[PDB]
Amino acid sequence: TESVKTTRSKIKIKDIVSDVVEKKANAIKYFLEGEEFKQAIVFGAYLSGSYIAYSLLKDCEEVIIVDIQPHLKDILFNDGIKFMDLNKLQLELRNGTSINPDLVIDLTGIGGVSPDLISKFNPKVLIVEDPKGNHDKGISKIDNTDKRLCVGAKKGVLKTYRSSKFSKTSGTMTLVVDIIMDSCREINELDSVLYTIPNLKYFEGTVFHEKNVKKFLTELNMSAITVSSIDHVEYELEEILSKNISRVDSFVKEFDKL
Amino acid sequence: NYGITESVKTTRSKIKIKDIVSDVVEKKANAIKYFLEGEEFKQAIVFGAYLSGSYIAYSLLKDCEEVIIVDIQPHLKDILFNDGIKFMDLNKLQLELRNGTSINPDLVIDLTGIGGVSPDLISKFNPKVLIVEDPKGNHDKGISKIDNTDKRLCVGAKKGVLKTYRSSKFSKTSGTMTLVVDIIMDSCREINELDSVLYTIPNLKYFEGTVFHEKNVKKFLTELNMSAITVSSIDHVEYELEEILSKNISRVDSFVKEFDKL
Amino acid sequence: GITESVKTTRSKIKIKDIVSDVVEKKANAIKYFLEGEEFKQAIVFGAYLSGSYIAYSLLKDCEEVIIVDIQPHLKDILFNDGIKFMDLNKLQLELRNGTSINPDLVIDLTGIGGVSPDLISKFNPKVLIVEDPKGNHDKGISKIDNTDKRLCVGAKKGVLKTYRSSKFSKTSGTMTLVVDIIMDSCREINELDSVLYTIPNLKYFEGTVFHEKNVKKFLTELNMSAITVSSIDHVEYELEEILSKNISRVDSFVKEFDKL
Amino acid sequence: ESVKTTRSKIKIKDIVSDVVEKKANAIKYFLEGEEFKQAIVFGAYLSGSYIAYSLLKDCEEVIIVDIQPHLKDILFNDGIKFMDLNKLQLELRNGTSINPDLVIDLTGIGGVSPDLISKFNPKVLIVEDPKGNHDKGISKIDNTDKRLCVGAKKGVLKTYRSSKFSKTSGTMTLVVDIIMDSCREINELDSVLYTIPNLKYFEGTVFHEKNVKKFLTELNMSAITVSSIDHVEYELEEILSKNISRVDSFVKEFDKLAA
Ligand SMILES: Nc1ncnc2c1ncn2[C@@H]1O[C@H](CSCC[C@H](N)C(=O)O)[C@@H](O)[C@H]1O
Ligand SMILES: Nc1ncnc2c1ncn2[C@@H]1O[C@H](CSCC[C@H](N)C(=O)O)[C@@H](O)[C@H]1O
Ligand SMILES: Nc1ncnc2c1ncn2[C@@H]1O[C@H](CSCC[C@H](N)C(=O)O)[C@@H](O)[C@H]1O
Ligand SMILES: Nc1ncnc2c1ncn2[C@@H]1O[C@H](CSCC[C@H](N)C(=O)O)[C@@H](O)[C@H]1O
Ligand code: NA
Repeated sequence: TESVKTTRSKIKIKDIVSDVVEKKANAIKYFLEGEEFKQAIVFGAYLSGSYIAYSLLKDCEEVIIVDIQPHLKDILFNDGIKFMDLNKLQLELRNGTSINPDLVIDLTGIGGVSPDLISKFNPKVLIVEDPKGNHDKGISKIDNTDKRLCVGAKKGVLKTYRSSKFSKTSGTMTLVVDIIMDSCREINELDSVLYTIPNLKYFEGTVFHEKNVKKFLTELNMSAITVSSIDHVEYELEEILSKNISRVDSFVKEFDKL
Repeated sequence: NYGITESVKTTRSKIKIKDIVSDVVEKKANAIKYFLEGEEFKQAIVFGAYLSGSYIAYSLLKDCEEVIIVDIQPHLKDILFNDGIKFMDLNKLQLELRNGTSINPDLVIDLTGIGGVSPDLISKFNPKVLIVEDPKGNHDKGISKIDNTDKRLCVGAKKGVLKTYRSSKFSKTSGTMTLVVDIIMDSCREINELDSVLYTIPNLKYFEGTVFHEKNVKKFLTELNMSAITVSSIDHVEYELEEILSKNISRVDSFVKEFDKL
Repeated sequence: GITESVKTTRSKIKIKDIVSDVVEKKANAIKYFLEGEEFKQAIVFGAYLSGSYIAYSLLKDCEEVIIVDIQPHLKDILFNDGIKFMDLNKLQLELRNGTSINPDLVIDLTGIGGVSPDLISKFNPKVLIVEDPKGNHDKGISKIDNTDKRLCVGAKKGVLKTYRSSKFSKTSGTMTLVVDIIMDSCREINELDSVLYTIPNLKYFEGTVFHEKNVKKFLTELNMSAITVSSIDHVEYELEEILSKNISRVDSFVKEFDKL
Repeated sequence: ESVKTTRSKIKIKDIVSDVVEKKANAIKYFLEGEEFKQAIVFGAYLSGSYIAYSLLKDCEEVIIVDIQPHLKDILFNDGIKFMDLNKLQLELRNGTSINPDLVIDLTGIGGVSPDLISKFNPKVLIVEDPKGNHDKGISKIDNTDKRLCVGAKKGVLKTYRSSKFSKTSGTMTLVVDIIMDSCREINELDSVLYTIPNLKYFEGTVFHEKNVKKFLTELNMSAITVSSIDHVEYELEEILSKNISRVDSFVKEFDKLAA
């Protein structure tokens, strides 16, 4: 009825994803200190990998994205980035001399790249993304980030957290879901709000089970939250979401190896 | 049953959104049944087909000779699943009340909530029993001001107010879909704290959009036919996933509070 | 704090200020419901915690205001000599054996396990107000509650209800609402950047009032900051804003119970 | 038909005890039974006292160092030698009695300087990381990594609450957070009318009033008081125990090939 207002946030799921991936890319940029590289290899195209690889094009002569899933070539939006499936990278490493990266970035996280494969490189810089967020015994047990930091003259660990808030992982998707969930809880406590609905679904399923990157990108193109209320809440909805997005802090911690 | 790799498990809850909706609607229908104490009626009029109205009207067929659902939205006739229930849009009800003699209900149930039926329309009836659903959940100044439940309780020899809350939990309204959303949201919060869980996703969307803007009841019913929650974790969580959701569904308590009058 | 790198900030808002705001809202809700009517004799059951101020607020329009409490030591919580204090035993004996008790205004603030509908039924006042101890829905609490059974006399009847708008509270009790405001405020303050920890200055207040039977000590315990925060950056503004916003959410009103 | 008042059997001191014991066991596990001639622990409050006591078994001499002389009162074993910071610094410059093989820094934020730590050459150095979950302000003032500047074997003592948010690893903070989270859950139990934690600014008693005895008395109180219609004793203790069990303390070895 006209007694109740329906408000869809201006902030879309893709905007939250964008903000998180840009923070991760800037954390890497800052850590690299403008160094130029002949060949950068980034493992893991989903979800921040695509933009991170794009961000390296400026200072890297060649940027290669490596993924175990060949269909993830569809998540790359720049033809300047070379895509290689994991099997073709492993074959080229053994049979050729074209793979000799000076910059290696592992964004695979839990159950990802093996320290054995990383050990085959001798880069100037190695960055490994730490998938751990706040403390969880099970996640900490399966994590092997420290074992992956086994090569490179300069080593760094990319860490991403939500300041003053709890998140189980540093994964782009998890952080976006957590921002939306925390925002809903606070929005629901605003005076006059009847209900608050997050626009969420199992996005990872669209990418990895349905193998449909286009459909996944379409799914991100929608308001993060829908609110039903008696009073106007547009500024409040924006204040809460924006504050939760601003809490994301990404940085590369240098791992000293003398 | 896996995620990005085989090191992570993806678990979809066995409980679907429709199962939660069903549990809530059934509690509201049982609260009305209990209040009516088996009384038989010649003509029952239920205002508001979405969301619990459809099942509530169906539940009255046993003791009511004629059951009529009234809705301001004509397309909501599509949410009725029993041909025994008569549907009338609000305009047809108003005109037949003013110009005919076929509308004289002995049982009136108002489930419209906020911005719904007017006390003026309710005042045109002289039923044996009047039940008005209170849309208010936990206290909210804004919601309490627009609410006029007490003004709608203006006719009937026996009067009752249908109230629905989540025991020891916070909900802004008693609306079926608000309660379902809140059960899922609170369940996600708790599931996320289970050891080894990476993330928890509630399968939610603006369901009111499908029903009132797209005017698609079939699509809405299809949207309810899916897992309430999807969890990404390192260890098995199936047991906890169903237990947490079930515990939250069980907190729903619906009852008709009798409004004393002569 | 432990070093000069950490700041310790005590809220300017004291526990007593929160109590004051809540009791005043309950008294104003009753005032607006009474619509300026004058009474010869008002009887208020339950001195702790809002009862004392509510009885004081009735002095303007009531010739005689009597506070009745089952605990005789609660005469100490009254701050105005104009209010008559009567223990429950004397009231019950006076009702049965005398003619001095015939109130035109009766207010029951005892809540759960309080005054019986049988005692209320002995009065024939112009106005009866019963405080509803229920806050948000709880099956266990709704089962023991008998507010509706207590609203059995009076030409005009009302139920005093108190909630925190958009927040969760199990009861409408003054001290519980204060505790809940402080607890919710701590949770939000802890999430401010640079905060190390947030401590609510709370204790078992009823122990002082009802077990130690020391009203003065209890009043001293309320005379202290509601929250203490340890942080790296200044948080004074946010600390007061969060607490003030939570206090503002308290809403008290008397719902008239129609009886033609 | 009656309102019940229940005080938790678990006292604030029991929660403090459980946290300090986890920190001491994390250090024990990391030391792998190694024996030391002289251990120096910086920071007596709050876990320092018990940690120093726990080192007595494998260390010939255990010394607690604190910038506050009145903190000698928090030591419960006469076998631990107390030294104020000025007396340690004096003995380092003018004497030869201070040459620890085990150094443990538990001072946290605004504590011991890396310059003082650099004066030692121990077999093992352990620095407690005061950071809990991420906070920009706390991360900026923290200098734990700069303090890991000596020792053949280096470790960082980390303490968190599994699946729960805490701003620091400080014993006090963790106890407060366990009680606060427990109250929040207890309040949602059916029939509960109210839940009150017994909390106050304990640090003020120790550092401003300089009264360790009064502080210890303040910990000897039930953590929570609950008012309810139904019995909740079992659930009260279960929620508190489950929150205490979430505390996880461990020493993460800080690899340094040169040392
Ligand atoms: N061994 C391997 N080599 C290359 N890519 C891998 C891999 N194992 C997993 N991947 C890929 O790495 C990604 C894991 S998901 C990583 C999420 C990312 N850290 C973020 O925050 O957005 C997926 O694209 C997956 O297909
Ligand atoms: N004046 C009126 N007369 C009849 N139906 C109305 C109305 N105003 C609104 N409605 C209908 O009443 C419903 C309002 S939504 C009610 C939600 C319901 N109480 C529940 O808990 O599920 C919608 O079906 C709407 O179309
Ligand atoms: N039968 C009875 N008659 C009179 N006073 C009673 C009573 N039973 C309990 N009391 C008193 O009533 C108070 C109950 S506590 C009431 C709290 C109050 N509603 C508030 O919000 O502040 C106590 O003072 C208690 O001693
Ligand atoms: N430079 C210094 N040298 C020695 N002790 C210090 C110091 N600076 C602070 N301290 C002491 O170190 C302690 C800081 S509080 C440390 C809390 C502890 N990590 C816990 O979790 O319980 C206090 O006892 C303080 O007096
Ligand atoms: Na591990």
